[PDB]
Amino acid sequence: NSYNTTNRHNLESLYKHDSNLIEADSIKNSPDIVTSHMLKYSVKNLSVFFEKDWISQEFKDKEVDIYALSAQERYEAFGGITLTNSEKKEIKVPVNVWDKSKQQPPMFITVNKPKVTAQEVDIKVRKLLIKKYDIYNNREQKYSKGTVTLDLNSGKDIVFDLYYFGNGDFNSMLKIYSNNERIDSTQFHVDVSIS
Repeated sequence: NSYNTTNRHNLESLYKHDSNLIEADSIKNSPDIVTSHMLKYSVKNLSVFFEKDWISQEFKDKEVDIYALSAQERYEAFGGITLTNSEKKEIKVPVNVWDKSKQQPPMFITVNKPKVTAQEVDIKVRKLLIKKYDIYNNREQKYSKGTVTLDLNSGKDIVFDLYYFGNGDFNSMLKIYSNNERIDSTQFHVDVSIS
């Protein structure tokens, strides 16, 4: 179940420690020989994998911003790439937490990219829930069910299960971001439900 101590401990470690996070700005890829589903960066060697073959052609040789979680293979990330942008103006994405039926005070996370990946949003939200609610705690294990829903104004929701452990490995838990899906920073808000 979602009470498996190791999976809760791994899922937490991945999202809790910044040592697992790769955040680089205005970086360009290495002119190496790669497949149709990847790109290589020098941030440590990074293999950024994408779901479809056309997603990489978009960033090839262009300066991009990276914000993705990684796992030692040296390292491999899934998506987390957006073309660089000068407009680094702060944006407060509204986060609405429902802690055990109870509505909580208005909370926010910040992004300074006009377009941010679904992954960057998820990561920042989980760091928030880990710190305030300690949703992956293995001592008391008060939480075991939860979701992170990005409610877009375009009539579409992007949901993340807070307790998806994949097959147990970091790459399995991160492959969910392979779509390198992006969204307009001021055109959505976040709804979190933890119980």
